[PDB]
Amino acid sequence: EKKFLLYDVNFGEGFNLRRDVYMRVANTVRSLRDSGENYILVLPPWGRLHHWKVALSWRLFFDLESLNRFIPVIEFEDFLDENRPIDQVIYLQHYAEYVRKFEKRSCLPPAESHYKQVEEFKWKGWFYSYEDVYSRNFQCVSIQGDSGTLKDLLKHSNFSESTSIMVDRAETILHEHYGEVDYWKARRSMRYSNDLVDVADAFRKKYLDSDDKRDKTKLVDDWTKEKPRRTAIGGPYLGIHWRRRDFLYAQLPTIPGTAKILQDLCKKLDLQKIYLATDAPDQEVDELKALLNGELEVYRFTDTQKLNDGQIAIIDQYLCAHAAYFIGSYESTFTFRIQEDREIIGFPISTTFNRLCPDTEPTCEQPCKWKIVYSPWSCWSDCSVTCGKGMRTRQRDLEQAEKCMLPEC
Amino acid sequence: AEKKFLLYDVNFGEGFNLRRDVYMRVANTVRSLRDSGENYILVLPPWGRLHHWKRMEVALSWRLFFDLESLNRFIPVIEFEDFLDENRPIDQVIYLQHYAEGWEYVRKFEKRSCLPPAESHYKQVEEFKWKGWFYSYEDVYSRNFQCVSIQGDSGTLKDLLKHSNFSESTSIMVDRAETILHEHYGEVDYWKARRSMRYSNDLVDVADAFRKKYLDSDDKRDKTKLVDDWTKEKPRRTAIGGPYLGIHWRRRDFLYAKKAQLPTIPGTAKILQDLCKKLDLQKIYLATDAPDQEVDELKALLNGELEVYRFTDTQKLNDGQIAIIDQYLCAHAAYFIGSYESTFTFRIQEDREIIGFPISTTFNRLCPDTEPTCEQPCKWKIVYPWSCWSDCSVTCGKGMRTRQRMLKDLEQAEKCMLPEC
Ligand SMILES: *[C@@H]1O[C@H](CO)[C@@H](O)[C@H](O)[C@H]1NC(C)=O
Ligand SMILES: *[C@@H]1O[C@H](CO)[C@@H](O)[C@H](O)[C@H]1NC(C)=O
Repeated sequence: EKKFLLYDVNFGEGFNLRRDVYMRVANTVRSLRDSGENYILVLPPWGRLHHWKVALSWRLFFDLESLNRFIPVIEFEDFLDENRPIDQVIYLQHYAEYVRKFEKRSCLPPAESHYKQVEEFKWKGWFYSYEDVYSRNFQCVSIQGDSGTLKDLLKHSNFSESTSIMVDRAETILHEHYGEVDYWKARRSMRYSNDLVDVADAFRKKYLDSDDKRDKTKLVDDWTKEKPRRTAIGGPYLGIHWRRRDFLYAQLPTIPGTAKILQDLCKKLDLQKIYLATDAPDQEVDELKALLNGELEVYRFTDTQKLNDGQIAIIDQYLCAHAAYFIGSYESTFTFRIQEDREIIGFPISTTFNRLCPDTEPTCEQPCKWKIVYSPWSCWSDCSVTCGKGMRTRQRDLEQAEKCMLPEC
Repeated sequence: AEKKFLLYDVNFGEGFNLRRDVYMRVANTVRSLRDSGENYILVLPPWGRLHHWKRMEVALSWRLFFDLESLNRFIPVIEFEDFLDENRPIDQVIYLQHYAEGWEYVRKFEKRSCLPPAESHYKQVEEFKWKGWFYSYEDVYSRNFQCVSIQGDSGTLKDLLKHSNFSESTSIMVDRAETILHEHYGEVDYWKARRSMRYSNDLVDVADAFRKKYLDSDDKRDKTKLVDDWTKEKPRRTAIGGPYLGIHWRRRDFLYAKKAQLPTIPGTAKILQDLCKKLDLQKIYLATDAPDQEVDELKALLNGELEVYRFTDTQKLNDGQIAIIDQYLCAHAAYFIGSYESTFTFRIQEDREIIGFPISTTFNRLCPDTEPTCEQPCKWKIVYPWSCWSDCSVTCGKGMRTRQRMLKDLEQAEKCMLPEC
């Protein structure tokens, strides 16, 4: 009666969107188990951070014991040690576009490039790069819905003989109860690897004169014992996430524009240290440094010898999340994860939900304050996706949805 | 007339046989460049995975698939790995894209802001250091990167490459090469480029042993002897082929069309049986990736006097080599019938043109069960009123077809929109 949910996401998606998808799928498993079904979530191995650069365990990035407190999880390679083929692949796809529904349908592009039947009950696919993994069955399902809709799909009678089901294009589903208790439980469960935390904490204490005791950012080991608070101070530094490439292809500051913002914030807050999270090339960083007043110092984690890119991103995000004040980039999922981290640490909202303005719009739109939780319309949710076709939703009809169209993956 | 190197790449998610077509576009660019006095040599991009549903492995040499000496007779070529051994940097990447305006149709190009998804594919790390896929090689970088909107052909790309902005670059890589169309589609230089793409002799030997053992077929009795040097090929339509029917049987419709363009399994059985009776053939060479149960079903439906053959000695050959063997075996049939709009089929048709088969035996497409008088492919004959529309420039995403006419509007173009890649 053990059942396994596997999943994957559109190949062109980034690390931080995938982290969001985890929570969608975790909540599906939570619902499944609350309805009496003994489902285990199989964690999909991580791949390349940059598309211009395989099979990495979650334990490199996240603390599995924390994830396990919300739902039972295992690594893909632990799933493989049960020597059971995958019974079913369901490839989610969109309806051409407020109505929750699903149906098995003919495969839209590009599903038939991704899976190939070689025998009656043998379908090949990428399967995270693992040779010798196959599925007994494959189909496409059009779906418009959330974790609850996916629960319903998974309990369909067509799969009642399947103990292992893989849901591809999992980013197709939305959150149920966006910004509410179960959303935040799923997010709170995603504690970073202790090894990453130790690395980041050594950097905080050495370079940023920052530690949990003086910063008032002590967190209990067990995230389920977290209590609400707004008393975090953080370290004596300004955290900035500085995105230079515009993945929406107007919305980002120039290099001088950024220097001005940083200088104003540093004066207003009496800060002399800046922790800069960026992949900007060295000459643009040097330009930015040269434009800053001489008493401000910029820091970056760059002792990255063994660390892969996802680990560095998490370190960057953890360092930003422990700043006294954070300012991030427009519509960036990297930024959104930092905002969530600061919510969990228990920082005042004013220090958290801040976005860099472009040079022409000094009072630009600032991000919605999705606050941790333990009518007029709500804010629109963040997009379900960072490239291609997705949706936002609004709640208070008591629920609404709209397309968000992003550039091609 | 210092040595210059042209590298290129193609949209990920384009397939092997479309890439073979793009080669010819870029080979003709090099041929034009060299005809205009520019000492360019073409660097052959390593091959990736044949299937998008397979584990990417090490980047593969062209010599596994093609005879490099034959390619070299049209233009000078080198393997990427050999280009690397010269410790020559990559000076410039030009990432081709469409005009953001879109569009009558004019040949033109212009440096422009990068359309999606160029920013994901190349990343500046230092002033003169751009990272990118570079065929999966880690230490390879470019000194410069830009996007160029372009509408045109091999000639337009030649012009772009001779622009003064690049005159200090010895090594230029052109990405999204499938963005350019053929110049003079279906004419002499098109066919020279195609004729140059002789298959690896090791693949030819394997295929010929199969022909002789199973298909009662060899070049002497088939009248399909080709001269070793393709530049000495003369026009002839004297090929008769082996005593077998060649069929390329696609099951997945990569156009995801609303109405079926492929026959069913019973539909295919009927077609094969009818053709075998009409042509008095008892042997069928089947080229397909269909799963084994669909093939067994097809076999079971065929009259007991028909024998179906497939190359299945596969376990020291990669998938591209097998596909080439399949194509070569189909190309030596007395009669060939292929699948709608399939680039695999189109390459076979071109093979048969080179071997010198009557056009009737070549330009045949399998009809779906509901349209027994379905549209048949244009007979683009080898060359040594408006034309037909060219085949699409791509197999996924946005491309173009063109149509041409001579004298005594010379050319026109239209968008063709395919499923996403
Ligand atoms: C279940 O199978 C039936 C029979 O093919 C099909 O009509 C139906 O759509 C399938 N439903 C799902 C969700 O698989
Ligand atoms: C040549 O270089 C200049 C430098 O910005 C640019 O404006 C121009 O468009 C370039 N031309 C081409 C076709 O690369």
